[PDB]
Amino acid sequence: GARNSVLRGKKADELERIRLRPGGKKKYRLKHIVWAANKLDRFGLAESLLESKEGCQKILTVLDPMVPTGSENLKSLFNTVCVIWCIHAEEKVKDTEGAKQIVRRHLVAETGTAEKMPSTSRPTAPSSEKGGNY
Ligand SMILES: CCCC(=O)OC[C@H](COP(=O)(O)O[C@@H]1[C@H](O)[C@H](O)[C@@H](OP(=O)(O)O)[C@H](OP(=O)(O)O)[C@H]1O)OC(=O)CCC
Repeated sequence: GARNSVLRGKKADELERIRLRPGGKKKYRLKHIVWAANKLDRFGLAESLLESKEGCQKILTVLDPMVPTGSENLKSLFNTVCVIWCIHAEEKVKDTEGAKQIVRRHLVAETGTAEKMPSTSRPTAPSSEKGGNY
């Protein structure tokens, strides 16, 4: 675009506040948007799809399964697309991880009300398995 750019004023704050990592010091910036939008065009996806939250949902759905079966060059874009959606859905996130959760919870909710119910689970092991911070 061009008219007052794409990013807003009040929104630019929260956007510039979000950090790429939970324990890092890097914050999202136009630089990351260019690297992301540039990937879509090349891959085959459009760029305007990053403007509408609805379009972003069609992207995360494809990159979703690409995470557990793809390279880092892809997972990187998947992390950004998750944040772009949180910006248009008025969703607030502290870091990139938080955005990945909120978005996911919103997708599984739509892809879990037709015929994709969860299966039986298993109890924890007797051995020592207590290691993890909040
Ligand atoms: C010329 C090659 C360099 C290049 O292209 O640069 C890649 C660009 C910016 O550079 P970077 O800060 O090194 O990249 C990110 C940080 O190291 C972050 O700490 C790491 O952790 P997490 O966020 O995953 O926890 C990210 O991992 P993946 O998401 O890739 O696994 C990594 O991408 O990545 C972006 O941020 C773009 C938007 C996602």
